[PDB]
Amino acid sequence: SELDKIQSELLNYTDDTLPAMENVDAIKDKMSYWRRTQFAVLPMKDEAQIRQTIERNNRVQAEINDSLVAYGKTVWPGEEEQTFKRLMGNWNAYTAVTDQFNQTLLTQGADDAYPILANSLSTFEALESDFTLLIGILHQAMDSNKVQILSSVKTLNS
Ligand SMILES: NC(=[NH2+])NCCC[C@@H](N)C(=O)O
Repeated sequence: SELDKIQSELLNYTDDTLPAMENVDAIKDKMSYWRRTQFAVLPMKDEAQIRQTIERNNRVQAEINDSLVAYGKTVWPGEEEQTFKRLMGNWNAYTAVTDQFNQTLLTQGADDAYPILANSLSTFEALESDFTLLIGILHQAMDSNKVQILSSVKTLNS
């Protein structure tokens, strides 16, 4: 039925597309904040406050990771899954860098830790661009959903 088409298009939008977009957006926001806290721990002088912040940053990393893993269970085939797979590769790359940064910040200090982040921009930028492309895919899905919904309501003008 034309009316069930409206309901299903709406349900896909409200219960699949929007939660995807909200989730990826929130993960990107958290990742971006987490990234700045990695630089934020470098001017720090007290080694116990450095330790603390790295622990908190690692907690956020795992949250990001858990959210990514959960989000990857919802991805649709095609460009999104492909993009998400790439993102997970760059995420693992970046968390490998991050674990090296943390190990180096905890051991040698910010002077020797800062280059890990500074020289690994291509690793982080690739991660960022995967989020951007993923957000682009979901933005496209949202607008395509809205077009579908608006289209399916044409039956009510009959
Ligand atoms: N759920 C998810 N992670 N991806 C699919 C989101 C867009 C899909 N509902 C659509 O194209 O309508």
